[PDB]
Amino acid sequence: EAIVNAQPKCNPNLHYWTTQDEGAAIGLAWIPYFGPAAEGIYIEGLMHNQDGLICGLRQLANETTQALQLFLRATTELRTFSILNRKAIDFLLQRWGGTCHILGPDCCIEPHDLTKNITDKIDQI
Amino acid sequence: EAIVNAQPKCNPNLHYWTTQDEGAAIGLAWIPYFGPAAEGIYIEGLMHNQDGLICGLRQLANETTQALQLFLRATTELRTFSILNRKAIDFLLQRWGGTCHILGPDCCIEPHDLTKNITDKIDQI
Amino acid sequence: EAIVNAQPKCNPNLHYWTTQDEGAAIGLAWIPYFGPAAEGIYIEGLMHNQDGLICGLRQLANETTQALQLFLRATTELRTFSILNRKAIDFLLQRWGGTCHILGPDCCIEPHDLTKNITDKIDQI
Ligand SMILES: *[C@@H]1O[C@H](CO)[C@@H](O[C@@H]2O[C@H](CO)[C@@H](O[C@@H]3O[C@H](CO[C@H]4O[C@H](CO)[C@@H](O)[C@H](O[C@H]5O[C@H](CO)[C@@H](O)[C@H](O)[C@@H]5O)[C@@H]4O)[C@@H](O)[C@H](O[C@H]4O[C@H](CO)[C@@H](O)[C@H](O)[C@@H]4O)[C@@H]3O)[C@H](O)[C@H]2NC(C)=O)[C@H](O)[C@H]1NC(C)=O
Ligand SMILES: *[C@@H]1O[C@H](CO)[C@@H](O[C@@H]2O[C@H](CO)[C@@H](O[C@@H]3O[C@H](CO[C@H]4O[C@H](CO)[C@@H](O)[C@H](O[C@H]5O[C@H](CO)[C@@H](O)[C@H](O)[C@@H]5O)[C@@H]4O)[C@@H](O)[C@H](O[C@H]4O[C@H](CO)[C@@H](O)[C@H](O)[C@@H]4O)[C@@H]3O)[C@H](O)[C@H]2NC(C)=O)[C@H](O)[C@H]1NC(C)=O
Ligand SMILES: *[C@@H]1O[C@H](CO)[C@@H](O[C@@H]2O[C@H](CO)[C@@H](O[C@@H]3O[C@H](CO[C@H]4O[C@H](CO)[C@@H](O)[C@H](O[C@H]5O[C@H](CO)[C@@H](O)[C@H](O)[C@@H]5O)[C@@H]4O)[C@@H](O)[C@H](O[C@H]4O[C@H](CO)[C@@H](O)[C@H](O)[C@@H]4O)[C@@H]3O)[C@H](O)[C@H]2NC(C)=O)[C@H](O)[C@H]1NC(C)=O
Repeated sequence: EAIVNAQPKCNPNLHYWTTQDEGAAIGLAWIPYFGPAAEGIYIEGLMHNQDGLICGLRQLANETTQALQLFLRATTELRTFSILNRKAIDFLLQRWGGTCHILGPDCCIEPHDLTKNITDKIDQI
Repeated sequence: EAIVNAQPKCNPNLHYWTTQDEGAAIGLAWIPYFGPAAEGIYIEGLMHNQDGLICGLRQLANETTQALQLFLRATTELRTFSILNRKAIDFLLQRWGGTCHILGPDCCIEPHDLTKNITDKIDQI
Repeated sequence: EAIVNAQPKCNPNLHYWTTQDEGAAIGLAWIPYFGPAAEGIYIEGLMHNQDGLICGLRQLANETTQALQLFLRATTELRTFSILNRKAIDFLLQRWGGTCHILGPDCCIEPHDLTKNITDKIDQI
């Protein structure tokens, strides 16, 4: 399903902040006693609207809210951290949750090299 | 392992309540400020004892308690939400955690279409 | 990457304590009301330095600390329980996250039995 930014305006540049699970710690800065405070753990980046991604991302986050709010209403967890790991499991289940019938449309097995390697095995005669 | 209901009685109908992660929100009812209270998020259903499922389910929940209690004794989490996602990971690991030897009993790959498609490739001569 | 114990000393024996998710409960000891207190849920074992595992394990835990501390700095969870389940998902994603090209180095499918079973199918003539 396509994404159409229907917002009054779009800031086409995303000046973002985030963290990294393993920065390049210099010396003892990785030790919590010596490391940065809560305010100094962030990295920054700047992404422009190539492929209309930024304006599409703003619209996607807007459209996601209804389903996300309905999900949070139905969970008893106070803080939800598992949405992404859940997507990864459903990703694997939708491809490998059942028997993989080679050449079927829902089986992500490419047997081309196997077939030729077996095909050219008869090329002795 | 089969399930034998050994309870003094069995209520053969399951009038159940649950939630749905995405109901058919009408208008602004998905917005938490406008939506239902904690008491009005539930849906209901009624399931009868077809295939003896309800009486078997009551016995299964009874038999599950020992293993479930022993699991909860050994975990340090105050609230456990991960039992089902854990089953899904172990489900995938038991089938795809190692090399899939085609035609072996523990490899869920059906190569039938591949074999015939290669077999009838020799039917030119 | 190899592990070289660079510690001042190594205790080459690991007298360890842990729990088991399902011990052999005798009678009603699995019932929390009747079972052991928090102090009596532990089992013990003793492992010696076969294959240099114990001294290697002490060095590994030492070397793990920097990456583990940097990970904990970047997470907003107060208590992290998901590192191992995360490794299991990444384990499956690195092998089955994309199309499995048979005979490729990143596809863990062994088609040997399939090939011979197809090869000796031509042995009628
Ligand atoms: C995702 O993105 C969409 C689109 O941007 C967001 O939609 C907005 O939804 C809210 C409802 O939650 C709307 O609020 C209502 O606004 C009306 C009128 O607002 C007027 O002023 C706006 C500010 O300038 C303007 O943008 C509006 O323009 C459009 O819409 C009108 C139709 O109303 C249309 O004729 C125009 O041509 C524009 O297309 C509009 O001029 C206001 O009257 C509402 O108030 C009543 O209802 C609420 C209950 O919802 C009640 O509390 C009030 O007391 C009052 O009774 C209400 O405030 C908002 O206007 C929408 N914005 C747009 C641009 O459509 C959506 O919210 C985003 N989702 C998330 C999760 O962020
Ligand atoms: C899963 O399902 C099973 C089966 O329904 C549940 O098993 C029950 O286990 C508990 C133990 O935790 C039992 O409690 C004990 O009951 C005895 C005697 O109970 C009598 O009265 C019952 C109520 O009517 C009746 O059902 C019983 O009937 C059967 O059993 C007797 C053998 O005792 C047999 O002869 C009959 O023919 C029936 O087959 C029985 O008539 C009671 O004396 C016990 O008390 C002592 O011990 C406890 C410690 O456990 C102590 O605290 C007391 O002070 C006292 O010293 C105890 O109360 C219960 O009887 C079992 N029910 C059945 C039907 O077998 C099991 O609990 C379920 N699991 C979960 C997690 O829910
Ligand atoms: C993983 O394993 C490694 C190796 O065991 C651990 O490394 C240790 O790192 C800490 C830093 O966090 C070091 O602390 C510093 O120690 C110096 C000097 O210590 C002296 O005394 C030690 C105790 O007997 C001895 O082991 C040391 O020996 C070696 O190192 C010297 C070089 O210094 C070398 O010449 C020798 O031949 C040995 O190889 C040494 O004799 C001390 O001066 C430091 O103090 C200053 O700096 C700190 C800031 O870090 C500051 O707070 C102080 O006030 C002071 O200004 C500091 O205490 C420790 O010595 C290292 N140990 C070894 C054996 O190398 C590492 O910690 C482990 N990781 C985890 C997570 O556990």
